[PDB]
Amino acid sequence: MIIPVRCFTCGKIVGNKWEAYLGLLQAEYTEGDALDALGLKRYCCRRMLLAHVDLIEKLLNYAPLEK
Amino acid sequence: TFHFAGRGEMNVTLGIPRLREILMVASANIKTPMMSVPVLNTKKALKRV
Amino acid sequence: MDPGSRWRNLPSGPSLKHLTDPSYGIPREQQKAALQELTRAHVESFNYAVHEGLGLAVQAIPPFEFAFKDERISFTILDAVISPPTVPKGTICKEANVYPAECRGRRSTYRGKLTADINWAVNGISKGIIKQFLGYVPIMVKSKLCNLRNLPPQALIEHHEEAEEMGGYFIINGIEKVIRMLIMPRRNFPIAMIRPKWKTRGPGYTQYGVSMHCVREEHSAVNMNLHYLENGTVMLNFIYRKELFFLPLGFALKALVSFSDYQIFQELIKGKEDDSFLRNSVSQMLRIVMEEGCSTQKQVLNYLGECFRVKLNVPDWYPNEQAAEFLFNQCICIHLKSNTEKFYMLCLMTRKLFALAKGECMEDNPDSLVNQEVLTPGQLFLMFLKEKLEGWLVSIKIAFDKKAQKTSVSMNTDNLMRIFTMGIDLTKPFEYLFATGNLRSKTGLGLLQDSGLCVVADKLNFIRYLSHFRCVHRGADFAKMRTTTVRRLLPESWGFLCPVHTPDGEPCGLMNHLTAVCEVVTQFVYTASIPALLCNLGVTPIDGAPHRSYSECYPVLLDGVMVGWVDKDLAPGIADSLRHFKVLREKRIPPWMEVVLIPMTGKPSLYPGLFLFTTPCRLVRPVQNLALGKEELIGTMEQIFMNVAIFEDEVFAGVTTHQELFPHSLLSVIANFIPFSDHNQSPRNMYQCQMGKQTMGFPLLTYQDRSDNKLYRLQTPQSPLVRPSMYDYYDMDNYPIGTNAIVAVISYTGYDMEDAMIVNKASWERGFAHGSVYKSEFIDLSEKIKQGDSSLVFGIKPGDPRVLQKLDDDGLPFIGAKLQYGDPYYSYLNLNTGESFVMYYKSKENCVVDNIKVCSNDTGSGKFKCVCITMRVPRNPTIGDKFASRHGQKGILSRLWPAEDMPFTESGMVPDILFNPHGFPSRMTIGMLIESMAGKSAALHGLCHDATPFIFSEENSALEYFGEMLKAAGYNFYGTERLYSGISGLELEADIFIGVVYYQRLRHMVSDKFQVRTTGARDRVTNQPIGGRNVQGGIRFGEMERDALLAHGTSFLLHDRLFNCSDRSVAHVCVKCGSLLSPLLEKPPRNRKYNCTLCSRSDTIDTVSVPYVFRYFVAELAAMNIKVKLDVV
RNA sequence: UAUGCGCAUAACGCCACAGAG
DNA sequence: CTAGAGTTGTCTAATTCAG
DNA sequence: CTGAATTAGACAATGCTCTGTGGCTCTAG
Ligand SMILES: [Zn+2]
Ligand SMILES: [Zn+2]
Repeated sequence: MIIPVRCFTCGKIVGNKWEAYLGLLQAEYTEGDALDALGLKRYCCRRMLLAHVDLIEKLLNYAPLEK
Repeated sequence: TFHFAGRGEMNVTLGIPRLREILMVASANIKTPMMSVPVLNTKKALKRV
Repeated sequence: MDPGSRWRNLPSGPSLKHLTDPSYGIPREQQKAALQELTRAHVESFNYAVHEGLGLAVQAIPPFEFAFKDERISFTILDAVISPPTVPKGTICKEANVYPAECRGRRSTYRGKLTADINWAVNGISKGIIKQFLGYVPIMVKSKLCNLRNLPPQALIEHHEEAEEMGGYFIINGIEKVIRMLIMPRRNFPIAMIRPKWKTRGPGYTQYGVSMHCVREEHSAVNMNLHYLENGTVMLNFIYRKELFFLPLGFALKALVSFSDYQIFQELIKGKEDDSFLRNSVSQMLRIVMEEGCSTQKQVLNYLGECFRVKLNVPDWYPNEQAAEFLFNQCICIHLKSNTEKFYMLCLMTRKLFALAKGECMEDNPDSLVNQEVLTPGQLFLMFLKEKLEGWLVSIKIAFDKKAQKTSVSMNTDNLMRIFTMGIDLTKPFEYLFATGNLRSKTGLGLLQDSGLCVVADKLNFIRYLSHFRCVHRGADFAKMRTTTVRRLLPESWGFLCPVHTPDGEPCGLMNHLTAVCEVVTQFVYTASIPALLCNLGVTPIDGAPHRSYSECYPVLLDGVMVGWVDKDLAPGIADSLRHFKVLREKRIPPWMEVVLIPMTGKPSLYPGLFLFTTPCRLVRPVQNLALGKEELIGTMEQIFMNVAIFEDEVFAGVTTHQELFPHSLLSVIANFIPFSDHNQSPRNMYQCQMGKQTMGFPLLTYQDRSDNKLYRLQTPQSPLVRPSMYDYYDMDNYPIGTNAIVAVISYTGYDMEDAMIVNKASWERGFAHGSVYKSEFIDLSEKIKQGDSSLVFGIKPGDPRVLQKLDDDGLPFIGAKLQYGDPYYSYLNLNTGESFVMYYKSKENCVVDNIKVCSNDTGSGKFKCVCITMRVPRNPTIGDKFASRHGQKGILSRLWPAEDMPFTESGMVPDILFNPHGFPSRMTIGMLIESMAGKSAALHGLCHDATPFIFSEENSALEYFGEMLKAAGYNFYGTERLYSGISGLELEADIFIGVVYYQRLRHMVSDKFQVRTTGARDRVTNQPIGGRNVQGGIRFGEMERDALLAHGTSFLLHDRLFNCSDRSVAHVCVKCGSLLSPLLEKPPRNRKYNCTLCSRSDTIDTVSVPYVFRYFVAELAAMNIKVKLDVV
């Protein structure tokens, strides 16, 4: 839904790296290079951001007040 | 399980249907009746069998 | 490949770029057409049935005529329309249309409005037309009658529906209910079969007979059987209103046509000219009718109308000739509409019967998919609607009958047609079928099944929700029958039904699912040009001479119409020409035509003939015609005479005619979501299709708009790193159902043997697989709280100490609020009295209120008495919850193991799930090892790997590929790492296989399964505990437990379990006469003594200790005058 | 019989679907 | 305005045949 | 002029425990 605060396996803070990851991928990096530029060295950290499906932007199209 | 086992051999009823024939039904007419007699080692018996 | 092909946009590999795309979350301008074709059978069948099939069905209802005092009155239905769902009249709204979100949240039915233009006539002249309202029929969502039709995904977001929303369902009382596709026989095709139970049907009936399932434009269905009799005579079974009638064949064949007897003779011996037994048999059948004084067609019609008028119930002023025409229209080959075509099709069915009974053709297997097709929802809807329209006319006649018996003042009908209001209203009998599934018919609708026709289409996740629209059910009568032959996977369902996707247990092999490429023919076309096209080819007409012997010819059938005969040297040319025309779309041949040419082997093979099918409801699938280079839809019977190829290498010149689109097209939509499924054992793929549908996933996007009973939500789901390409074709990252887990396969803790599994405690304490379940309880003060006076409204009496700071001023909890046990749940006050009541929360689970929606009636005039509270229960993973991988490896969590005690790798990494390696040898899920190597490579390199089956051969192995990936990442080729011990500190001597496996959390939690009963409620008949954990009841100590505890020799332990802890009652017997029924207590003057009523002596009464069910037993035997005499010593 | 405080409220079957082992 | 496509496998009732 | 074996029909059985939801239980005359 929303980016997890910590990695599940080790407790590395990964929640502050989602917008940086999207800005690196829009700047035409490879996903492996974009995960290197964030310092995600263990693949436990690296699947937390690689495989994240961000359902909150789809879930906020139904935003109620529309005002 | 339906073992065909060739033509020259025989097959009988296996498993729970045969176990039900023995126990629950005690039937006068089972599906695979059979007899089994050894023959003698006499040469006259082997020329007669 | 091929332009305009529906499978040309299937991706070459899974991408992962849509998750991070800048246009993510912005709704598209158009719905993804991959998802809209999964429910296309449902929608298109309903679209036909409501627009065009309804006009054909009301043209098929005969003009209903009956008797007044003096003059015949004729009723006919000129037109019937179904209107889209709108608000009732007299309703003040800005929008007249009603949308499914209201009917889904208010728990109403999404109803259209059926109205008909009934015409009436007295004395043969039409006096006036009446537009008249009949009832409300349900509407399938996203039909041509739904109000969500033709809307873009932004407009579906505006109306609280899903973007990418397909609908094949009805909302019946707030519940999405789908009509699953039943297996019917192949329509309009003579199925020659052998059934020994037909021998017990007449005096000399054989086991041979030809069935026939005739449907007329998808609004009628009539089963009929020819039977073979040992003297070569054929009886004709036909069913009229669920009861069987047996007619000799000569009566039917002599009534249908005005032919001579010799001409009927030449049509029955037409293939087998020289078989003199058949010649004597059909001359005997023609002689049977001659012996009973029926020498013309008119005399046969007179005799048959005389014999069938009581069961048939025409008006008493029809002739007997017309009363027989009625049964030949309602009962005999109804797909034909001409009587000579009925004659020729019935002669073909008889010739196939003669070839079957003479051992010359073979039995059409009814269990093979060759001889089967599907029952679509529009067909069932339209058949039931035609039956209810006919019943409505009969109800109008009963209304005139009641007004002729009761109000017979002889008022003429001069627009006295408010008696239509006195007719039956078909809202409730129509909704009963869609609400229960039970079919209450007088015809039976040609089905062999009475129930289970509508099933709740629940939305546990999206993988389960797709499976209701792809399911093809064999029948409900077959689950009760203990035979293993309808449950076989037969090879004729290659590419049409999936081999793996079927349940386990009782519906295994019966509840089948379509493959991803398979599709149901739902289009309807005019086939008036096709027989003249065939006669432009070498097909001689059925009247003309075939210019060769009929024993060297093929019978031609076009949709159950026998067209003619083909010279067998021309018939492969005609079959190839028709396939050419079909795949090139040249001479208005439909692309869904089955051109079957069953060849003349000269051996007891299938009955030969050139069979041509264009009707709907058949299964059809795309292959590629290699001769033309274009994509062809081939059918189920057509497939068994084709040599398709799977791979490019398998194509041989002169052998293979066709080729599949892609080699994994034999599998379902759901079975194509299993990674590396050709490396797993096949029961482990059948288990994954089941438990992929039981997964706590991400069901939907509209949580506040959805009011359904339970709804399981995974909190942070992840896209799989290793998934097939069908996962991205169907955009399954809209609704992901799992999380990637660092799974290490190690025997470390003692708690993971025998299917159990270990989860890291610190991963669980971070967000791993956390969830929720949203329970929605719909509270109605009219329905439940029926005390009287009809004036209950939610509210509090102000100053009530039962609701202070715990319910709001409307007697209804706060939306942030928590609910423990015994908290006030809602309060309602009586307005005509003043007394306020409060209702308490009786569930044992602490929930948080999510939203409270308040509902009106359909008009906006309802009062504040319907409400729908939705509550969130947390449900994070505990000890005892069930997880699964994507390979059939289920497992209960045994232990939440600390992170300091978890084996850390040399990279500084613990696992978060430990897997025991003994789940591999007996189960042989090698694809889980490949998935872990592939997911580790996908994480390391930042990739997403393709796990589609059949893409790795033995030359280019999967383990070689993913080992080269891991070697390129600087890891081990074989997937193992140097783990250390978190308990010992020492490096473990073995070299432990670790990876990334995508786990699924199943909805089976121990919080819904534990129960404990100390004392409680008892059954009011037997005084034993009651059953259920929601009623807080007892568990059984049944018969086999009694047996196994007798085998221990523990007799006081049975006496405990089965007498002291169920029902230890104390009865009073008379010791003299031995009777429980005889003692009786004295009416008081104290004393309290008993008297035996029999012997009138108070001395002989003493207590024994019996079960209470023994007292119930002796009372129920006394009800049959059976005396139970006790020996009490 | 259960809950709540001797008192107040609630006191079930039959089908059909779905599921677990 | 009150109302009613199984499968064995034993037991019994019908069903034909000379004395 | 009646006991005789035979054959068709009737009938009784077909694993165990457990969890849910939903409709109907007297609508038709
Ligand atoms: Zn990490
Ligand atoms: Zn007595």
